[PDB]
This record gives sequence, structure tokens and C-alpha cells, in this order.
Amino acid sequence: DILLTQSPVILSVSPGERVSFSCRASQSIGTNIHWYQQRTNGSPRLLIKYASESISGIPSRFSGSGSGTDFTLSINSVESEDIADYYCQQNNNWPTTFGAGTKLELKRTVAAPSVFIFPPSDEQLKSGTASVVCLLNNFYPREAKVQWKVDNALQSGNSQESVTEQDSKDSTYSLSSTLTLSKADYEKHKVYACEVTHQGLSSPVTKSFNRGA
Amino acid sequence: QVQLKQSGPGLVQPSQSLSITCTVSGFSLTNYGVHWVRQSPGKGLEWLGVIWSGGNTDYNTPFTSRLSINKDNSKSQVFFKMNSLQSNDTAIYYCARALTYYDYEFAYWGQGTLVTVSAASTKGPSVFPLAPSSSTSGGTAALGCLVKDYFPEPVTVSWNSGALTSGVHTFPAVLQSSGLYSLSSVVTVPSSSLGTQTYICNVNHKPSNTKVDKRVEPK
Amino acid sequence: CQYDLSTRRLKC
Ligand SMILES: *[C@@H]1O[C@H](CO)[C@@H](O)[C@H](O)[C@H]1NC(C)=O
Repeated sequence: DILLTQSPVILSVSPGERVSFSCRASQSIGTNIHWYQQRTNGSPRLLIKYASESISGIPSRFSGSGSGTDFTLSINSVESEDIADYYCQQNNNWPTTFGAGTKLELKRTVAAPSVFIFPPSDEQLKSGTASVVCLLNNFYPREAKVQWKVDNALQSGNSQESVTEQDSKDSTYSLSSTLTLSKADYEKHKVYACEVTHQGLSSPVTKSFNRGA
Repeated sequence: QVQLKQSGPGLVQPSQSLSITCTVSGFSLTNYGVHWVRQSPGKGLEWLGVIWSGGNTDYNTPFTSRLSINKDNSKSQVFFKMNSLQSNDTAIYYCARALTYYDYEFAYWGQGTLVTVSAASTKGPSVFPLAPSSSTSGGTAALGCLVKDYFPEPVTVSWNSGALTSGVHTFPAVLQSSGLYSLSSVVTVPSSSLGTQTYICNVNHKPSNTKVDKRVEPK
Repeated sequence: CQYDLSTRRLKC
């Protein structure tokens, strides 16, 4: 099988900048290379066929070049909507194979998260478990800290985080931190707090509530 | 318009078989080949095989033994079957079509079928409201739905039947120590619209046929 | 990097 090596594995750039994707083949393959774009939750989308040929409905800012073993996909002036993974594919030799891909991330200005906290629902407490959620919304860069405190006792090991991929419009991330307690434990305490640390905030921001309204 | 629509997400017991249907439209199966490509954590994009216009098949070398592709031209259906799945066969499976009948530049793709190889049993999620209060900042309110304790992935979440998309964030699911998945989906809306407007998350978990609409209100 | 089936993107 032909090995295709894509470089680098990850690219960070600002809008309006030029970006090049490299795809190197383990042996010559002429111009028998195709490029794809893959967005979050999406299928691959055909960008370029045969090293350099255009595809219907693909923006003119996408182009490709190269022959032999060294291929390049170019985006002359990146837009926020271009966030995706980019793959190359060779079909000079059976079976057709794909590269491991390059991840395209976009730079933007620092954005502080807007923070929101959600008590467990009465509906959930009926099942003996209490989930407390903290939302960090529309922030950048990706690095953030959430600290849970229950009656001033620092929480550890009982929370999980999920982070969205970059937003296609504003390039920001959002994050959910879920604190998970037994109903019994939840009922034995009053003040549930979520302290958020981020480069966009000059000081940590705390959101909290007292159990039982 | 060319479309390839695949069957729903599935759970497969280890050493058992995977079956997926590709239903196509906008072209005839007698004029184009249909390819199958999968995408896994361990091997990325991997071409599996193809059924051509005239019904011949090719299978990628490591799948010759366990793979078989068939079709029904008249019903516009392609049938993909793979035998004796192991954990590292867990992946998203795609059907695709090339620009021309004989080629391999895949211009059109199925939406993908996420396949989980696991001994665990299907379990539908519970849906809890993430209710706004004063969740209020600068006149903006946030609300959501907690979709908890299901298996396997995925779940789909929309708001107001697709009508509300602006401000929506559905988080990647995380696997809990109980071996079940959990996720939240949130949306920011104007504080003042909580009186007039209804907000409903539409949760769908196809592997368990759990289909739930949750009305989320201030408390 | 590798594709993540939960996020449906590469994860690095
Ligand atoms: C899965 O396991 C087999 C060995 O049982 C191995 O040869 C193959 O490369 C693996 N496939 C992956 C990592 O998807």
C-alpha cells in the first residue's frame, strides 16, 4: 500500500492568512491525488481532484499543486468557516488510501467565557442522583479551569468536562462541567459553586446557588 | 440531486455481523459504482470495497474474507455486510459515489453509520431540564437539556424541531465510569423571550428507539 | 492525532 504522510498534524492561522497543507507519498504517484475537507459531525467533502483540478461549488480560494511525491493544498485567504480536517487520497495504486490528515484551527482575539450554573432538576433527584452543570460559553483560547466547591469543600474527581470544537462563525469554544453527586450527598449541603479561571478574566468568576431555592 | 442515505446507528456483539443499507437517489445504481469507506480511531479513513454498475465487487485485501457487498438496482439499495467484528471495528461506516462510473474521487457521501462493537446492552437516555433562572447575564439567558445514561452512541439533539439553531451548543458525549454516555445541549436566548416562547429539546436515541421532547422552563 | 467518534473530528 502507498503510505501518505500529511504535515503538519495541526495548523493554526488567523483569518485572511495563507495556509498550505502538505501530503507526501512513499513513492511516485503522478498527479493521482484528491483532497477532502471534513467538518465537525460531517462527511468528507471533495475539494480538489487530480492534484490541481477544480470541483463544482468549491470556493475559488481552494487550490492544489504538486506531482510525483510532494503535493500541496492551498487556501489563499482563510475564513472562519474553513475550520476542518483536511485529507489527501491517492489512487495511482490499488487499493486507494488516505492520509492521517491535518487539523486546521483558527486564531482569534481573547474572549472571556460567559458563565452559567444549573442546579439538578427535581425530576432527576427522583433517581437518587444529582447532576450540577456549569456552562462556559463562547470563549477563546481553549484553556480553562473549573473549580467546584460544595459548602467550601473543594471538589475533586467527581466532575467531567466536554468541550465543543471551534465555532464556524466566531471561532470560539464552549465547555460544560458536570458535577455528579448522590442525592443523599446533595441534600446534605447548601452552597454549590463553580469557579472559572480563564485568560479572558482578570479574576476568577464564580457562579453559585443555594440548594432549595 | 444525488443523495446517499444510510441506515441508522447500530450496536454489534463481538464476533457477530454488521449489516448496513445504502439507499441512493438522483442517479441509478446501474450507472455508478458504490464504494464503502470507514473511519476509525486506529486507522483513520480506510477504503473497504465497491460494487460496480454491472454488479462485480472488489474488496480491500484485509476484508476479502469477511466482507460482502450486494445491491438491488430496482430498489436503489446497496447492502454492506461484514462478518466477525472485533472492538477495533468500531467506526463510522460510509457509502460513497464517485464523479464518474469507474473512478474513485468521492464527490458524494452517505451521512455515515456509527457502529459500536461491544457486549454491553442498549440503554435509552433520561432527559433532564437545565433550567434558566438569574442563568441570566446582560439580558441573555441560557438553558438546556441533560441527556444522561445511554448506550451506545450517538444521540441526536435539536431545538424546536430544527427551528432554533442560533446559539445552540450540543456537547460531545463523555463516557461515565458506569460505562454509559452522557451529554448536555444548551442554547442562549434573550431573557425577555422566556415568557412568550416555548423551548423544547428534541432528543432521539435510535439504538433504543427512545424519542423524547423536553420542554425547558424557568423554575 | 486520531479521529474521535464522539467529537467527530480529529483529536490532537
Ligand atoms: C484490528 O485488529 C487486527 C488484529 O486482530 C489488526 O490486524 C488490525 O490492524 C486492527 N484494525 C484496526 C486497528 O482498526
